[PDB]
Amino acid sequence: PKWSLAAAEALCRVFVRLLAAGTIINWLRDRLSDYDGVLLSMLQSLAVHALVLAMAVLKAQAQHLTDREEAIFPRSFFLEIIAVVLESPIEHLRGHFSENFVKKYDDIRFYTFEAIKHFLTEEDVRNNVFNLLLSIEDVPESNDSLENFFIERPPKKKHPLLSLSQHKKQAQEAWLAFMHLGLSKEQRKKVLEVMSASIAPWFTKPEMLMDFLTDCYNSGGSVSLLALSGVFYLIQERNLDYPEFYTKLYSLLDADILHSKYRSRFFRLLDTFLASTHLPAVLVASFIKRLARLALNAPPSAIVVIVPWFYNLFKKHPLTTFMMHRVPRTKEEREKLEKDGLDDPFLPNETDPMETRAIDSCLWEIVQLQSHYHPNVATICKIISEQFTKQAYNLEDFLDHSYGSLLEAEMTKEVKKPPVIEFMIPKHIFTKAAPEEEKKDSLLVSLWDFG
Amino acid sequence: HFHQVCTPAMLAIARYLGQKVPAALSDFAVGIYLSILALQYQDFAKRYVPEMMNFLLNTLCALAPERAKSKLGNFPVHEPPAGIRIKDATNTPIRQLNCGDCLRKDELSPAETSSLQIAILSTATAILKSAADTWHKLPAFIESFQPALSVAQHLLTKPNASHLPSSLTSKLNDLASHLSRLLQLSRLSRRPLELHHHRPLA
Amino acid sequence: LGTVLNQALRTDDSDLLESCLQTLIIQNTINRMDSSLAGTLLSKLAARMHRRPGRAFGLMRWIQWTLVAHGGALVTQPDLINRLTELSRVLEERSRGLSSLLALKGKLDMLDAQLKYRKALKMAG
Amino acid sequence: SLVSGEKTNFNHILRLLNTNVDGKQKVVYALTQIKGVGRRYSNLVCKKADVDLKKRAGELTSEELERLVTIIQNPLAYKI
Amino acid sequence: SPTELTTLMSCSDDKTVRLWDLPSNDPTRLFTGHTDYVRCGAFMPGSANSNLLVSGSYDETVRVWDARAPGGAVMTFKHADPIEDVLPLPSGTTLLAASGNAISVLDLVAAKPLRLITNHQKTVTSLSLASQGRRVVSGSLDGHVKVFETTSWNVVAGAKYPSPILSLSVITAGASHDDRHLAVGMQSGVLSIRTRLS
Repeated sequence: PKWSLAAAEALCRVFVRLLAAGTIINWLRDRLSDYDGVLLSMLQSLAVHALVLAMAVLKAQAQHLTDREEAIFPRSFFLEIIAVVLESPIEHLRGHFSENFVKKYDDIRFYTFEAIKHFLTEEDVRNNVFNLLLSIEDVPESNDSLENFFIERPPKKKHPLLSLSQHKKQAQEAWLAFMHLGLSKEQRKKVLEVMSASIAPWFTKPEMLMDFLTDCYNSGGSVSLLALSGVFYLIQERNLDYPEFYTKLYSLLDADILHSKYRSRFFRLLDTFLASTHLPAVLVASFIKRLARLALNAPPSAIVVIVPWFYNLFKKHPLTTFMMHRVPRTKEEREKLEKDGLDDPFLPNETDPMETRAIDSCLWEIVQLQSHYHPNVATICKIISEQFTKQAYNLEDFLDHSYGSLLEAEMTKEVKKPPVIEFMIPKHIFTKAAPEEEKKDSLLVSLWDFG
Repeated sequence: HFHQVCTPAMLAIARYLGQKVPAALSDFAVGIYLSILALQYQDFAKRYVPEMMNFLLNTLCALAPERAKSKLGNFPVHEPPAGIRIKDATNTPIRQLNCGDCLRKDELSPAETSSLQIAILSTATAILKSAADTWHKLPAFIESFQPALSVAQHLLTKPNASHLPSSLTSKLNDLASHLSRLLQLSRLSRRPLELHHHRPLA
Repeated sequence: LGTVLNQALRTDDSDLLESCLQTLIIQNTINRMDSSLAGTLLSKLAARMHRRPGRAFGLMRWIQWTLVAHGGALVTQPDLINRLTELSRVLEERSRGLSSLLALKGKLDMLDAQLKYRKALKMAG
Repeated sequence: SLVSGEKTNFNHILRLLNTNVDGKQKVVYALTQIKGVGRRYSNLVCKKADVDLKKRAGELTSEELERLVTIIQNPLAYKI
Repeated sequence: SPTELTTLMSCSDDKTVRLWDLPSNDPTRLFTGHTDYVRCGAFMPGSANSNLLVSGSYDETVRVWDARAPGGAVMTFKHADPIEDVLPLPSGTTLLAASGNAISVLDLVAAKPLRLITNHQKTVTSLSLASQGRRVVSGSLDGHVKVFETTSWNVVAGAKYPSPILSLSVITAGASHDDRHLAVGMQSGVLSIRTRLS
């Protein structure tokens, strides 16, 4: 059917020529309505070029199917094109549509959004529309940032194609129609990931996102960890509030947060949540003591994130530095402390950080994490031990570390500077007893039967 | 301190030991093997392996006579998906692990699963014994081994001791008394931190 | 829009209240609204309906769904029936003038019928 | 209980072309610290880059800091 | 100090409030008792209240001291929130402690709290007295100023600013103290002065 594609590129040239030039006229106006189904069937074949034909015929129909100077182009035919594009199981068709037109032009963006709203008002197809709605990452900044139109840059000076609030309005309306139909689990866990950079800046008013975010943030689990960036963006931009924000953060950082994948985004948010100036010493000490007792069971790619952040907090708030250097001021306290040992007055599993007694506690957890098996973790747990010389540690050098990075760290060095081995190797590596050598057995062998 | 070959093996044990929610009993066995291997790495260089700690407490709660209800450590408690937990079989005695338990068997008999699970619990009690004896230093002893005592006392309960033999009860009560003695030792030996006692420059 | 409406009616905002009033959504909003701010919503809707007559459809829709959703929530209040009293006053004023306005509607419907008849003649001629 | 401290970390040592030490003093007294740069020269540099004499060093964004490090390389490209 | 010209007070970040005199190089009196950051404080105006000091801390405590006996606080009021602002009333009897999402009027004559007034969503930052000592204008992180009466403490009027505001004062003209203009300093870095001329 390559010759039918050749006939299509010929007939499209004939159509744009007769339109750009121009009982007798009714067949001339029958032509395009007969060619519409031809291109609709050609969009299910290569339809990659048929889309270029289908987006040139719209340019011709805008330019000269009217007596007015204003180019009015058919939203209904564009809606049928959208309804076949978002339904066809080809990936490269929608890919060509997204890269070549929607990320490039603005008329296609606005009318695509309102066509999507109609098409969604009237599950694989749901995934297709969601993958198209995630595609427009960039948001225009101002009215003079639009500045490239496909057909008829309007001379109206107040046109809805020239006001940025109406582009944002139809983007918000398309997204509200999709979220009214209702989204699946991985769709929601993609939305809450890419919300505060790509979804919420499309809204004229994000106040329905406020209720969605506070529902999925008060729910619990990892979805609150995802929703925290959206809640921060909506406290930031248009100051809707969360009621008890810091006790919610204190209940949020818990047993299994440090093992998740989104902890880099979480710690990049916590670095702004705990850089505020209106934080009491009790609160900023509680957020250190819980993240130390949680660092006791953390990955070595998490302690390297935690401890320089501790260093910046200890530089900012010196009243919490009594969790490193506490002197018993009275000799009666010295006698009591040597008679019976000191119980840790920190109260774990306490609700509010201002009433956890993290003040009067110490960082025994960090001074024990100094004897970590990894050398880099063992030497970064010494920044609390040594001296406070550097004025601040940036966290972008310490974030996004994982086991892949920690295990390529032993790869990207030299092949071998000539290492050492262990002299006097015992011959009973696996023998269960070896009673004539007096050297006690491997506990591997004492607890494993090899036979 | 740092080696080019030795501690990357420790990191391989680490990546398999901290991650990997277990999906069968083969993963449990390989995790117990890498836990004792990492103990032998950290003998007479008394360092700390947090992933060994949380993995061992994960196995000790995930063999699950009743359930991990609430307040069992700050370690990530996970789900036994396919009924990977002990049943009421108190007449299969303890045994020592072999290496064939690094093979998956979906067609395994329950009388073959029960001895394996009791074996994994007994050897994990031994690993907690060795880890406590080699880590009775290191002043977050109490904050690291209060979950060990709490999960051991949780396995010494009435809805949990029916499914266990008397030998596992004896091992876990040895764990309880040993950890109580060590915890009283660390409470009486805990002193407050004075890290920054610096010599002023001349 | 429930928490936004809660914020606006609890701190006596105007911008949040108007941006949530200008917009299914209404039913979810009043169902997730707090119970204690329902009388505050009734008074702040009666005020806008008095001050501006052109917004009567949406505001009567809001008042209608509020009285549906939080009916006994206003009875458990009951020393605050004066908000319903001001609401009755505003709706009585809105429904003032109906018989004379119906007479004038008929007097204009005759003219519109004759104008449409002469347009229907003039299109065919 | 959440006010943005996005500006309150400014009294730290900044790094520049040659000197690794350039703290907060002002905007024209910080330019004197670089070797070869003068007290009458530093006022000509600031009037081109639309930076105000009232501000300090450290009160500048990551874009506005480097604009003074290009114009310190080539004094001929910007007219003099 | 509103009466003496050389006496001043200081609430520092650690635990201390303390009285200085301008000729001396030493603090004349020291007051401890707070357990967190103390960040708002004022003298007590009045003919009888010559030397009393109020300061609230971030430990959810308002303490008022006699300056004659430098022991503990004379009176202490424990709140639920980190206390952001404090102002006494010009009669010297009552006192407004602004803590979290609520202000609180307290008596100092008989050591009893009167009334907790919550009308802000975010935390209230700064209180100010107004027209003739008759109306208190409060400003919060919600972007809201709200002016209350002093007899019944109802929300009499209010206004909304485009940023979360941090400082607020209505300031007076001169003789008889008619309020000239209200200035709000916001988190965005803007001082908005709104002027009324009569």
